[PDB]
Amino acid sequence: VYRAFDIYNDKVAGFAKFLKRLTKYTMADLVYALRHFDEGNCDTLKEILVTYNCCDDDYFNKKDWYDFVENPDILRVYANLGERVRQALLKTVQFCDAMRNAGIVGVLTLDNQDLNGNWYDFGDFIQTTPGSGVPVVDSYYSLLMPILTLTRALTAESHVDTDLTKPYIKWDLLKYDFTEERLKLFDRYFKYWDQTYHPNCVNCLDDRCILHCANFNVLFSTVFPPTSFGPLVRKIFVDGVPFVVSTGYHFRELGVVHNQDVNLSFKELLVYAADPAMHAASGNLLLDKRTTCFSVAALTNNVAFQTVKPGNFNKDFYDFAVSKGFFKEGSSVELKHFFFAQDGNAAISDYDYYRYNLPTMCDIRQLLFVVEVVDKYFDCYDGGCINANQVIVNNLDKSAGFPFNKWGKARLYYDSMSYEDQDALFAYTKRNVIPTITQMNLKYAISAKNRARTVAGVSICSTMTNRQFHQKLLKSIAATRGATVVIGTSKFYGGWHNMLKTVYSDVENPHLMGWDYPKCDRAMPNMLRIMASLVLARKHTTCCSLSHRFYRLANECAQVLSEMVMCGGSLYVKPGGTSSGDATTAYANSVFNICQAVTANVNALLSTDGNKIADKYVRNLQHRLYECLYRNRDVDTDFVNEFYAYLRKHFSMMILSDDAVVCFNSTYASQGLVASIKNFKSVLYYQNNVFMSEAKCWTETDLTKGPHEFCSQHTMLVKQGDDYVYLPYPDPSRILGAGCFVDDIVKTDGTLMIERFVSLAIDAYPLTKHPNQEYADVFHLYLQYIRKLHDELTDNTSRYWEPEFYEAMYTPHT
Amino acid sequence: EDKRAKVTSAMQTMLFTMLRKLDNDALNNIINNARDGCVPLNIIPLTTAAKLMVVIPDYNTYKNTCDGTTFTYASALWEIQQVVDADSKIVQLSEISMDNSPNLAWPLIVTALRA
Amino acid sequence: SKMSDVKCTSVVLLSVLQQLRVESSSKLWAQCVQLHNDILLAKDTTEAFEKMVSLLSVLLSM
RNA sequence: CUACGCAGUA
RNA sequence: GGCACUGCGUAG
Ligand SMILES: [Zn+2]
Ligand SMILES: [Zn+2]
Repeated sequence: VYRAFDIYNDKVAGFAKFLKRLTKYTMADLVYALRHFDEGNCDTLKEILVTYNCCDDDYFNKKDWYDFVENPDILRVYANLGERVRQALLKTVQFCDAMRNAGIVGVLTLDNQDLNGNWYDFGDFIQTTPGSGVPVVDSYYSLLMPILTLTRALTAESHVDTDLTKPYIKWDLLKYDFTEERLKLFDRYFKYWDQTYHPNCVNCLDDRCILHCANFNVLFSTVFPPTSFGPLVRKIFVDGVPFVVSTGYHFRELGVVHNQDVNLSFKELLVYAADPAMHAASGNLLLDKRTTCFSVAALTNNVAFQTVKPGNFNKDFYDFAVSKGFFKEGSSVELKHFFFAQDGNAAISDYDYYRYNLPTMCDIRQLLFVVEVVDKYFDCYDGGCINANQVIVNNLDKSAGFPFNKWGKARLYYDSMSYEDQDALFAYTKRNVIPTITQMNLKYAISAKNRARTVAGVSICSTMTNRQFHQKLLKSIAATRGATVVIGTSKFYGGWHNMLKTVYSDVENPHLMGWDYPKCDRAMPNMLRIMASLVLARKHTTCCSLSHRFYRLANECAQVLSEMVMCGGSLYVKPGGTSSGDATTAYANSVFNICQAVTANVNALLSTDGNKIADKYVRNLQHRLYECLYRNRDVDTDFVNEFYAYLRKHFSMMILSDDAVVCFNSTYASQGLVASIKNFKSVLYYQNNVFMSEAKCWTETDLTKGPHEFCSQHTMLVKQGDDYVYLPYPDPSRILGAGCFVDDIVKTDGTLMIERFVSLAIDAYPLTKHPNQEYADVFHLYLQYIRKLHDELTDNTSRYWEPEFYEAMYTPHT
Repeated sequence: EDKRAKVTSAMQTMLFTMLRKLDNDALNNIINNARDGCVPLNIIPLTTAAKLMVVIPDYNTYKNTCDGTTFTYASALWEIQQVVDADSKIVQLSEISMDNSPNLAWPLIVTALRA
Repeated sequence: SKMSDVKCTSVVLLSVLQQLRVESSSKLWAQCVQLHNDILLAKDTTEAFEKMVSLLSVLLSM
């Protein structure tokens, strides 16, 4: 029958299915089933789970059993395999030692170890001097890695004598340096992973070494207690009075990071205040049973509950719309976007969604090649460090974060901070780590779902330093046209048409494809955020040294990845994800999206049978991909360029931080040479730990229809100046709901109303070209209502209701 | 400049205010217990805080954790000193019962002092 | 269509309830919020009327 | 080009 | 009472 094999020879290379005591299944079957996951064909996974008593037959009759979000209990079922997997690891090491004692030079593949852990194969082995034969275990461990943390194989290391029946290990409560334990863990399990492993990423050679060591530490940090991770404090004496100040940090991925300027100055006052050490040290203990998230302290005597008010209602606009025939029974245009109110327990319930974030150990060789390829998408932009006087801030009347919001807005801090002080703080962050506290506040906005949304306001120090670090690259990305990332490209004045024409650039059999990320801001693995930060920091080869770049990465990890959440008046620890109030949320999201797409393409090309490929060039590309992925250590720039050109030709992407429109060769995807929805679903399952459903993904066959939805806009082909141009229109329900329901009563009457509707009439003009009549009448409704507002309030303003003002907004003149 | 001076004074005052709230009786002991002198932040309240706040969403968790007037947590014996509801109104220990559970405004904030 | 104006009346009812300082009580505010959200997300007109009558009775209690 | 206010998008 | 981008609005 069909069995999964990891094959590499002169003809074919890849991890693919082939037609070809000893158990029925092998470890490669488990890895393939958990990596290339399709709910339509889940048989092999089902007998794997049932045979080894991970669950019962009746379990799969439950709907959405595979989904992580819908059925978190599956995290238990997979965990039942973990110990078995752990045993395999041990046996593997023994096997390696045996080969080293027999002078055997061989390559270890997943498809030669049954699920009992035994190795039943001895082919491709060549004798050498006894005591010297070296195994090759790059592909084995690299492919096995995601299953190590999907099944939680190392949980048995949390008990005394590594025995499940025995109780937990009572680690010293004051212990924070677990380096020796990390060495022991690496020595028992990954003994023959010959690349050097540094538990503390301070001692890493470059970005790739940082990624490799962090990948190991993410797995190794699950054993240790969660109270040890976080800022390391010290009791110092200033002006003759004691203080508690953080003199380091303990990252689950970067190990122990000690500051270099530990000394025991408005800049130093900010460094002290932003530190959570002083706030948590004086705070009372907290036990918040509402969430499974670890709690730190309660900064106030009473817990605070924040409620979301119901949105106001515009009787004037609704009455006008009803008088014109809108909101009629059976109409195609209805109200589906409302202001949803929430009770006092909404904020903590939203914060509880971080339980979807899990410790994910990415495939290290695949991730390294993928970051190499993703770096090609950012070779056109330029970035570097900038001085305090070159930093541009959009608005200074926003919140300055906690605890700085007790004293003033960000304008006050930017005014008090002289340019020399800002530069001194920025140079300080390159040597030391400044942990910060970020507030989460319920957001008040239109939605079509009743789930609450929160925003993570970050402190002023993190904002300032991250701006000085990243603003040059951010403004370079936002000012580039015709690239993969379309951030900063205006949809107006023919921008949508230009973007779509760029996406359709010379694809042989073009089909459009689009997807969405479930719980993107809550379920993103820490490794992918670290890799995105490293990619955004790759522009600093000439301005920052190795130590400066590493300490900047550590600062970003401490102030984004492992934040202190000031939720409802209490301090919690964020397991991971991304902060919606971060400085580089959109760009890191774009890097992560491109990473996921490239990973899907690599998986699709490697999982192809290879022998059935009719193109010599594609087969050679696949063979070189495998030998540069799991067999080549240093970066091969020639093949990276070749594969990047291959993707750019056959897989054209338009990415805005979550929204991806892909123009792909239909024939190549059909043969399996290019990623499809199934590949993205598999990648999200085994990397992002979220099940992607077919309801949130779309595919388009005819390009004249355009993308089904990009940035919540639909695309249609219309006539302008004897030219067929692509024109985007929004949901009429969204526009009508925005008109009917305003944020506060101040926007229910007055001059401001006009401006509001004008903007809406700018966004909902294209509906006039829609074949459906109600959509076309929406814009005329808005125009007539704006005319009525002009009549009520009261020749320059006469342009507001004439259609030419909005006609000009979608012509390529400007 | 005036805003800068006022904010410097305010932040110094707030740091000092947290300082006066900080008790060295257990912090010094745990600091000297460590050989390096650095301790994780997350274990400072777990070993030096005198007051504990527990938020109870449902009666099952209340019975599991702090059913009586005195319970144990973080390897320390805590004694209940106050119980309030989501309206910040005092709720007596006898008021909390399975029969009276629908009448209570959950969640319940119970404040205890170390023993 | 009665669905639309029922939804609008439910929105204004919850707004006036909030203006009546009903959000001080946890249970009453939670019930009102759940009723209003269910009304807005409902697709049955009769169910919308039933929940709106329940919310209006809650308002009429005080 | 600057200040302010609003709208849309993630 | 968060970031980034685009577009309008009144003032030079
Ligand atoms: Zn390293
Ligand atoms: Zn730099």
